[PDB]
Amino acid sequence: DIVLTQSPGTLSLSPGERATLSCRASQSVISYYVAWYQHKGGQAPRLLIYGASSRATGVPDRFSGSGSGTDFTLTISSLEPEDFALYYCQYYGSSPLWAFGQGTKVEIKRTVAAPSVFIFPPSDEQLKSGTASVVCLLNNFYPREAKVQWKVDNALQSGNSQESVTEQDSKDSTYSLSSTLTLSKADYEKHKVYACEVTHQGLSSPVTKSFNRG
Amino acid sequence: TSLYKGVYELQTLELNMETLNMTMPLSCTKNNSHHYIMVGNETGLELTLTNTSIINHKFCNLSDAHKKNLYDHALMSIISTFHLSIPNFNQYEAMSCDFNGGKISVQYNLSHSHCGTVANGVLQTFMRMAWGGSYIALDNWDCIMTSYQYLIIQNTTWEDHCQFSRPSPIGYLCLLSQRTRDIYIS
Amino acid sequence: TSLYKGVYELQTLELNMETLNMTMPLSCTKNNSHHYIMVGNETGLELTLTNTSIINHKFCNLSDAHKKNLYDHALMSIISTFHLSIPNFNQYEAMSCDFNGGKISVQYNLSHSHCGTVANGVLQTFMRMAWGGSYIALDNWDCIMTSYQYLIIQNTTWEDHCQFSRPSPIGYLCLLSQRTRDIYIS
Amino acid sequence: DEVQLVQSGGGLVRPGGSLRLSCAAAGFTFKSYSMNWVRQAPGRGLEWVSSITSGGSKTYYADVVKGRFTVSRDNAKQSLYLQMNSLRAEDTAIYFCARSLHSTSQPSYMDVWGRKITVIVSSASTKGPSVFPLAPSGGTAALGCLVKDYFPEPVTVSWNSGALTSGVHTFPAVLQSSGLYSLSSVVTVPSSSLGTQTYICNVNHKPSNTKVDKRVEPK
Amino acid sequence: GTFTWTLSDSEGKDTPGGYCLTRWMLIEAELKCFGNTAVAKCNEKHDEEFCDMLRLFDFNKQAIQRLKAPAQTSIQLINKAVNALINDQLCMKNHLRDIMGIPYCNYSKYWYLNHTTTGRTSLPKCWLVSNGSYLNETHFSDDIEQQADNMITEMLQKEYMER
Amino acid sequence: GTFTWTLSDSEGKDTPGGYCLTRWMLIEAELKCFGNTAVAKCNEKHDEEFCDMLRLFDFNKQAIQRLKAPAQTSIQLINKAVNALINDQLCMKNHLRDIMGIPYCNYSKYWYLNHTTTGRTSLPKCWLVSNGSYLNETHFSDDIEQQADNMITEMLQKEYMER
Amino acid sequence: GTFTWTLSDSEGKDTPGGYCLTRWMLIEAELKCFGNTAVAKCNEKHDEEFCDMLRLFDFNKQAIQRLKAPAQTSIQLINKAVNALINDQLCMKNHLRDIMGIPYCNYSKYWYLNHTTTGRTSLPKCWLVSNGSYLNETHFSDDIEQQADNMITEMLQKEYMER
Ligand SMILES: *[C@@H]1O[C@H](CO[C@@H]2O[C@@H](C)[C@@H](O)[C@@H](O)[C@@H]2O)[C@@H](O[C@@H]2O[C@H](CO)[C@@H](O[C@@H]3O[C@H](CO[C@H]4O[C@H](CO)[C@@H](O)[C@H](O)[C@@H]4O)[C@@H](O)[C@H](O[C@H]4O[C@H](CO)[C@@H](O)[C@H](O)[C@@H]4O)[C@@H]3O)[C@H](O)[C@H]2NC(C)=O)[C@H](O)[C@H]1NC(C)=O
Ligand SMILES: *[C@@H]1O[C@H](CO[C@@H]2O[C@@H](C)[C@@H](O)[C@@H](O)[C@@H]2O)[C@@H](O[C@@H]2O[C@H](CO)[C@@H](O[C@@H]3O[C@H](CO[C@H]4O[C@H](CO)[C@@H](O)[C@H](O)[C@@H]4O)[C@@H](O)[C@H](O[C@H]4O[C@H](CO)[C@@H](O)[C@H](O)[C@@H]4O)[C@@H]3O)[C@H](O)[C@H]2NC(C)=O)[C@H](O)[C@H]1NC(C)=O
Ligand SMILES: *[C@@H]1O[C@H](CO[C@@H]2O[C@@H](C)[C@@H](O)[C@@H](O)[C@@H]2O)[C@@H](O[C@@H]2O[C@H](CO)[C@@H](O[C@@H]3O[C@H](CO[C@H]4O[C@H](CO)[C@@H](O)[C@H](O)[C@@H]4O)[C@@H](O)[C@H](O[C@H]4O[C@H](CO)[C@@H](O)[C@H](O)[C@@H]4O)[C@@H]3O)[C@H](O)[C@H]2NC(C)=O)[C@H](O)[C@H]1NC(C)=O
Ligand SMILES: *[C@@H]1O[C@H](CO)[C@@H](O[C@@H]2O[C@H](CO)[C@@H](O[C@@H]3O[C@H](CO[C@H]4O[C@H](CO)[C@@H](O)[C@H](O)[C@@H]4O)[C@@H](O)[C@H](O)[C@@H]3O)[C@H](O)[C@H]2NC(C)=O)[C@H](O)[C@H]1NC(C)=O
Ligand SMILES: *[C@@H]1O[C@H](CO)[C@@H](O[C@@H]2O[C@H](CO)[C@@H](O[C@@H]3O[C@H](CO[C@H]4O[C@H](CO)[C@@H](O)[C@H](O)[C@@H]4O)[C@@H](O)[C@H](O)[C@@H]3O)[C@H](O)[C@H]2NC(C)=O)[C@H](O)[C@H]1NC(C)=O
Ligand SMILES: *[C@@H]1O[C@H](CO[C@@H]2O[C@@H](C)[C@@H](O)[C@@H](O)[C@@H]2O)[C@@H](O[C@@H]2O[C@H](CO)[C@@H](O)[C@H](O)[C@H]2NC(C)=O)[C@H](O)[C@H]1NC(C)=O
Ligand SMILES: *[C@@H]1O[C@H](CO)[C@@H](O[C@@H]2O[C@H](CO)[C@@H](O)[C@H](O)[C@H]2NC(C)=O)[C@H](O)[C@H]1NC(C)=O
Ligand SMILES: *[C@@H]1O[C@H](CO)[C@@H](O[C@@H]2O[C@H](CO)[C@@H](O)[C@H](O)[C@H]2NC(C)=O)[C@H](O)[C@H]1NC(C)=O
Ligand SMILES: *[C@@H]1O[C@H](CO)[C@@H](O[C@@H]2O[C@H](CO)[C@@H](O)[C@H](O)[C@H]2NC(C)=O)[C@H](O)[C@H]1NC(C)=O
Ligand SMILES: *[C@@H]1O[C@H](CO)[C@@H](O[C@@H]2O[C@H](CO)[C@@H](O)[C@H](O)[C@H]2NC(C)=O)[C@H](O)[C@H]1NC(C)=O
Ligand SMILES: *[C@@H]1O[C@H](CO)[C@@H](O[C@@H]2O[C@H](CO)[C@@H](O)[C@H](O)[C@H]2NC(C)=O)[C@H](O)[C@H]1NC(C)=O
Ligand SMILES: *[C@@H]1O[C@H](CO)[C@@H](O[C@@H]2O[C@H](CO)[C@@H](O)[C@H](O)[C@H]2NC(C)=O)[C@H](O)[C@H]1NC(C)=O
Ligand SMILES: *[C@@H]1O[C@H](CO)[C@@H](O[C@@H]2O[C@H](CO)[C@@H](O)[C@H](O)[C@H]2NC(C)=O)[C@H](O)[C@H]1NC(C)=O
Ligand SMILES: *[C@@H]1O[C@H](CO)[C@@H](O[C@@H]2O[C@H](CO)[C@@H](O)[C@H](O)[C@H]2NC(C)=O)[C@H](O)[C@H]1NC(C)=O
Ligand SMILES: *[C@@H]1O[C@H](CO)[C@@H](O[C@@H]2O[C@H](CO)[C@@H](O)[C@H](O)[C@H]2NC(C)=O)[C@H](O)[C@H]1NC(C)=O
Ligand SMILES: *[C@@H]1O[C@H](CO)[C@@H](O)[C@H](O)[C@H]1NC(C)=O
Repeated sequence: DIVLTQSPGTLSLSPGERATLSCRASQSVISYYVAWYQHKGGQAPRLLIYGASSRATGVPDRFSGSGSGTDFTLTISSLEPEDFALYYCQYYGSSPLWAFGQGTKVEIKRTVAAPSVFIFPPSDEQLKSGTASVVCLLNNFYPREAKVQWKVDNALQSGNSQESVTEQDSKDSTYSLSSTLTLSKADYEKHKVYACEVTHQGLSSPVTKSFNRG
Repeated sequence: TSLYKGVYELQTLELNMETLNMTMPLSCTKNNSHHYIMVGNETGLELTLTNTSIINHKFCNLSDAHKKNLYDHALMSIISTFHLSIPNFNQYEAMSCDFNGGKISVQYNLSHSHCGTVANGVLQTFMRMAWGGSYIALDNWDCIMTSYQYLIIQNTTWEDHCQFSRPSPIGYLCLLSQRTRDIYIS
Repeated sequence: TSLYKGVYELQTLELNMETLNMTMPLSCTKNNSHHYIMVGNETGLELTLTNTSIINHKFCNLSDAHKKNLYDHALMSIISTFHLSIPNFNQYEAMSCDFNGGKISVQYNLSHSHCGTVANGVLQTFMRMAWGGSYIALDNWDCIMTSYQYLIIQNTTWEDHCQFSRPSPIGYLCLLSQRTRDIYIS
Repeated sequence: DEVQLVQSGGGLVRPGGSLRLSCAAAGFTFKSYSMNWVRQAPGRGLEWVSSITSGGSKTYYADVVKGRFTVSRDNAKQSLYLQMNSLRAEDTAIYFCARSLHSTSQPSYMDVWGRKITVIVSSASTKGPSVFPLAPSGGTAALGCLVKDYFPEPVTVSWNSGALTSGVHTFPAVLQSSGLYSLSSVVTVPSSSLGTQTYICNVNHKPSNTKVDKRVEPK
Repeated sequence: GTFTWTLSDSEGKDTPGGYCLTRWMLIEAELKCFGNTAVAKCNEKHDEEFCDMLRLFDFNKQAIQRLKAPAQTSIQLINKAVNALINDQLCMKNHLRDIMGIPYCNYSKYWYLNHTTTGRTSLPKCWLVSNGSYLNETHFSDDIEQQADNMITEMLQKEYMER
Repeated sequence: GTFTWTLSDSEGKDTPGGYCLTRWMLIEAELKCFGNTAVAKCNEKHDEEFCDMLRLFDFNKQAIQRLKAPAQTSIQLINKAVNALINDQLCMKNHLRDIMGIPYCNYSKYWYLNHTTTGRTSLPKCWLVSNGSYLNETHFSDDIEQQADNMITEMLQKEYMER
Repeated sequence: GTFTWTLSDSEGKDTPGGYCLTRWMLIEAELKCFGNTAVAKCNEKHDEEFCDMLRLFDFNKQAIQRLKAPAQTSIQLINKAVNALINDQLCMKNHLRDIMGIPYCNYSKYWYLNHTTTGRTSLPKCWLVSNGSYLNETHFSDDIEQQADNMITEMLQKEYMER
């Protein structure tokens, strides 16, 4: 089966720079059936380029297409505020009948901002129910890459924590992340000190925020 | 506005032929004497009707110019298309050229003298290639006369030459079929 | 099988162009470097892309070859059609020929050096005449390049040369209109 | 009218259930065009589901939905249908209809798209959220609400009955192993205002008719 | 030989076909879109100058977008393709008419009818000229009349087939 | 110039017209006969590659049968006749498309619809190619669809006129 | 390339169109006028020799009347215009047929049907020849028959539209 591999997975650029998005195909393909699509979250995909190089109606000319054989390119000449979204390449005719790329995200490049870490102990209502969720918050940082390590009584925890990240803030282009360690009340009172350890390239050294039950 | 059958309004459109400047030549007329066929955004070809010669010899060393290969390949094609469209051309001494350094300099001596004039053939070809606004250049079974003594074809720069007629590609594209037609064996 | 509207079955046919072998030339491709245009059941023409020259002089004595009149008249027409379709040809020293004894031996020196290369013109004509399977010979506004140094055109025997693409007449028949087009005056 | 595709259908079903998605054309010659279905499962990319030629003669399916999904059209009604049967949890996605035309005169492309159709396949029962406070512990402090164990999406969290909006981050929900969703909404406030100002999160979960307000207070 | 270049411009439209002249292709005017019924005549007619220009501008658009620009402008491509885009005997006709003092087409100005409520448009016909003077509308008014008639006939053929 | 070679193959048929490609003209296939309604379109259309090939094979058949073979194969005849058989601008179109990365016709493979009970056949259309890769049927499926429609329209026009 | 010369001869007639061959254009015969329905086919057909001759004689008439005669006869004009008047592949067809022993058109003699009471006339078709011997009427009688049929079909299409 055909495989379309876009690169990079995430393209980080400031407003007003050339964005060069790439799409590489498993096999050699006919350019006439390569298409590009923009996808913002709040709406349906938007056809940008078809036939490798034809620009669809309503597309504002900074978007261009080129490519041949196995390597195809979508280019935005001057990134504008609305141009930061997901982009997908597409090939019709092989197997699957319509093949898609995994998508490239273009984001706003920013100065590096360090996360401001906060730890939240479990509420007593939650304990009265039988489960404990301790929440660690990483606020207003860039870039998005951040490592959260949950340690209980100085023991590394794996498999008991889900993460969730906000989308880039429209004003200051920062991210925020929350890690939720979920433990049963029984295991919660087994151990005393609870800590999340944050490593981000904006921090001078890995920051740890902790608490002791009570 | 003009309304036909009550509901159909007469409307017009004018094509901007300069959009084609990167794929095909564009002809236009500056004034009575100066006419242009441009290629792209950098180079072009000025067709002059003048009493002032620029070449006093009677040579057209194309074989030399080809070997040296310094000229603009598109401009040389146009020159060839122009000269190969001249009907019944037979006075090779009425055509002088200078290609030094790769320039294009071609001079037809229209004064070599109605229908059997070499000027007739040259002017007819000039009429067809500057078709847009060539009607102001000159005033008999298609046979034409002019008081001017020379047609000069020199390469020029890309400027706002099209001061009388807007650029058009029709004159050049319609001349392409006249090549090697009514040409004499030698 | 594919059924459209329930009752129409999609079916295909492939023309056997070799049935035309006695009336018109047939082009085909043997491999990346070797291409053929055959005439009839006995003779033909091998087009070679090679780094190995076969002619070290710079002569193409066609006037002699014509007077002696030993060559195959059909093959000479094809040679003429090929060479007369080369756009903007101007380096006559890049073309060498040997017609001794009536053979056809034509060598274009592609290494005489993008769009102004004589190789461009030669390869474009080669692209059009070996149209069937010429896409495997080479990989910019129609302008082409190749790492090969020579295009050689030699008469050959009728054999099973069409080992990569099946014989077709389209390449030759569609080249016929390019003759004496974009040709320079000399 | 304007050239558009008007989506209909979708919703919530248990595994093995069925759902019929439909999509009606407006302002274009529906019969001229092939029709397509594309979905986006959460956190993943665009993925083609199935397609049907202009005259219904041919239908094609992604291997993942073969034998379960059936695409069809009614050119007289200018309508397109997707009958999803034997639904799986991984079939949860937004779904889109899109036209295309497959001729040698045009490239291939999907120019006209419908709006998203939400499909949720789960064994979970609809359940309002349990809202627990995230209490703050100089400078600025952070407090929030933990909206836990709700199904399905969405929930709308506002702070202080709409009046407090600056510096609020309501995080995307994570699907827990239980089959239920959980999220946190946080807000940073000046530490000085911890005593003077009261802080309420307002969690509305329209599918379960639940509106919960919770005081977050220090200690 | 006979022209063959097909016009491809169906994307995002209410029904495939037609052709839109962008602002770049028009002198001091906004975009002008012509429907399938008008443009589809260009596939058959052998004597409509505007159709030859449609293929010319489409070839220029296609060639620029699909081929990489050379360093020095070459006219090799247009010399190779001209006869698949325009009918060189059509402008021979216009040349012979000019030679003869008969009004002729210089390919620059065209007229069409436009329905005042449905927007339906006719295939533009060339506005003729002679010795630098363009014809007045009065010179070909009965032509405009029969064009309105063909528009009415087509509009009635459409309402019949729209059942 | 414009093609003019007429196809003559009416002998022994149920009604004059049509054209049968013999086994010699087909790669690894038995005879294929196309009816008058399909082939008669070749007298009018200016852009059907298969029609140009029909005239080409018919000219070859006629020339071989009606002229005596020379000792050495001459191509003088085909050079004299090519433009009365094929539209040299049609294959210019296919050449320009190839140059542009657009799928094009190499004149070798054609597709048609064939009614499963009445045997009625459509005029074969060229199966397109690009960089040695032939289009998949999916690439032009909607073309096959409208072809089936024209077949149905023609079959209904025949039942009406068969009264 | 494709012919484009339009025939202009509507003055004083009952309805615009048609073409009248004057006595000067006919060998030993009086004037012959052909109606619009017949002559209008010359705007579309690509293979009617008589239509090519209509444009040829009209060009000669126009050129003589609108251009001043040179001292020495020049053939420059006809060399420039020939392909806008006649289809050089049509007479290539007639040449190839001649070469092949097939009856062909030498462009000199034509036949048409003429209604004995309404005077309606068909578009004249070329009377074929071979090795100096013209075909007998019997050789193409069924052609004359279908021509009479098309005349009857057209006469019935006229009575229908004359309401
Ligand atoms: C048209 O659709 C084709 C698939 O459609 C199916 O088949 C047709 C005939 C109908 O029956 C239809 O109803 C079916 O749905 C599609 O076929 C694909 O063609 C490409 C070649 O263009 C193949 O890629 C090459 O594959 C070979 C074989 O190994 C493959 O085997 C299996 C399939 O059996 C694949 O799943 C594997 O992943 C393997 O890739 C490889 O050898 C080759 O890779 C190497 O070789 C080439 C040179 O040979 C090098 O250039 C490469 O860099 C590698 O070094 C290719 O990957 C593809 O497998 C094949 N798929 C199928 C399912 O057959 C065809 O592409 C469509 N045409 C167009 C123009 O889109
Ligand atoms: C176009 O080409 C013309 C011919 O070009 C030559 O041949 C071709 C095939 C190429 O190889 C090309 O590269 C060659 O140059 C060319 O005309 C030539 O012009 C030169 C001047 O530069 C002439 O040289 C002069 O020759 C005379 C004597 O020769 C004449 O008389 C004899 C006897 O009657 C004849 O047999 C000849 O054919 C000539 O008619 C010398 O007296 C003269 O000496 C002085 O002249 C120059 C003048 O400035 C001085 O600067 C020198 O220092 C000398 O002191 C030259 O030597 C050459 O004869 C002439 N050939 C012909 C056939 O006329 C022409 O100039 C080219 N035009 C352009 C625009 O390039
Ligand atoms: C294509 O034609 C070329 C020219 O052909 C001649 O002219 C045409 C119009 C016809 O009439 C044709 O039939 C003629 O042959 C041809 O080039 C020619 O090749 C021959 C060799 O076979 C040369 O003869 C040799 O001449 C030199 C001296 O002449 C040279 O120098 C003088 C002074 O510089 C110049 O003025 C000349 O133009 C030459 O440049 C002799 O030294 C030499 O003697 C020995 O050479 C051979 C070598 O094997 C020995 O076998 C002999 O026995 C001698 O002992 C030759 O006599 C001739 O000069 C040359 N002409 C030109 C203009 O270069 C070419 O070969 C033809 N190509 C093909 C593939 O047919
Ligand atoms: C010679 O031929 C060339 C190829 O046809 C011509 O090139 C074209 O030139 C124009 C500018 O003259 C380029 O326009 C582009 O438009 C952006 C912004 O335009 C904005 O405005 C329009 C409405 O007018 C709107 O629709 C757009 O969406 C934009 O928002 C300009 O900033 C750029 O310059 C950009 O290139 C064409 O793109 C360009 N085409 C190509 C293929 O290069 C050239 O103009 C011709 N020369 C002459 C003298 O006519
Ligand atoms: C080059 O062009 C030539 C002219 O088109 C080709 O000549 C043709 O070649 C074939 C053989 O390849 C000849 O076939 C004839 O058939 C008989 C017997 O065939 C029997 O089988 C068929 C069914 O397949 C059946 O229908 C017949 O009735 C027969 O019963 C052979 O024994 C003979 O060889 C005979 O010639 C064609 O007649 C022949 N045509 C002409 C005009 O000469 C030639 O094949 C082409 N070359 C290539 C390589 O394709
Ligand atoms: C190449 O073919 C020629 C011609 O073959 C004849 O013409 C063809 C169109 C086809 O109809 C063949 O069947 C014909 O035989 C060969 O020259 C003839 O060869 C035959 C025997 O094969 C012989 O009887 C004739 O006298 C020859 N001369 C003619 C017909 O003028 C020639 O031998 C073939 N060459 C090769 C290398 O096979
Ligand atoms: C152009 O041709 C004319 C005519 O052949 C040349 O005019 C002649 O020039 C010389 C002297 O100037 C003499 O032969 C005659 O006295 C002139 N005759 C006429 C009728 O003028 C003229 O010189 C040529 N111009 C060029 C630049 O070569
Ligand atoms: C170029 O020179 C020619 C030389 O003949 C000029 O034509 C002559 O002009 C005078 C006075 O204007 C007239 O008396 C002659 O009858 C003209 N000769 C003709 C027409 O053959 C011509 O005017 C000059 N052109 C320019 C622009 O100076
Ligand atoms: C006509 O063309 C010539 C040749 O290109 C021009 O002269 C050259 O111009 C380039 C830059 O454009 C210089 O680098 C060369 O040194 C020039 N060479 C010579 C011999 O002049 C010439 O300028 C052009 N003429 C016009 C009017 O544009
Ligand atoms: C083909 O042309 C090339 C380039 O003009 C020739 O290569 C030159 O050959 C000689 C020595 O071999 C010298 O002029 C240069 O050193 C070479 N230059 C390059 C770039 O290779 C080559 O000889 C020609 N081939 C033939 C058979 O004539
Ligand atoms: C023919 O000779 C050319 C000489 O240039 C070869 O091309 C070069 O190959 C070497 C090594 O393969 C490369 O490093 C050069 O960059 C090439 N030069 C180019 C591409 O201009 C070519 O490979 C030879 N071909 C064959 C079939 O031997
Ligand atoms: C290219 O053509 C030449 C000329 O016909 C061939 O050489 C002749 O071949 C014939 C027989 O085919 C012999 O009778 C002659 O004696 C040969 N003459 C010479 C000078 O060789 C040559 O064989 C052909 N080459 C190929 C590869 O087919
Ligand atoms: C025909 O006339 C109508 C109205 O005069 C034109 O419609 C205008 O153009 C826009 C979009 O192009 C339409 O949405 C509006 O109805 C009109 N806008 C105005 C008048 O500002 C239509 O463009 C005309 N068609 C042509 C080919 O000229
Ligand atoms: C269309 O399909 C039919 C059936 O598939 C084909 O008919 C076959 O051919 C013979 C004679 O050619 C018929 O008498 C039989 O009905 C069929 N014989 C079989 C299937 O063995 C018909 O030839 C097809 N037409 C084309 C143009 O392919
Ligand atoms: C068709 O036949 C009729 C009668 O045979 C011809 O009509 C004759 O010509 C004049 C004027 O041309 C008519 O007014 C008369 O009715 C007839 N006069 C006679 C018979 O003396 C008519 O000309 C024929 N048409 C053609 C094209 O030949
Ligand atoms: C065409 O095919 C060749 C050979 O398989 C391949 O190298 C090339 O990438 C393909 N695409 C082109 C030339 O655009």
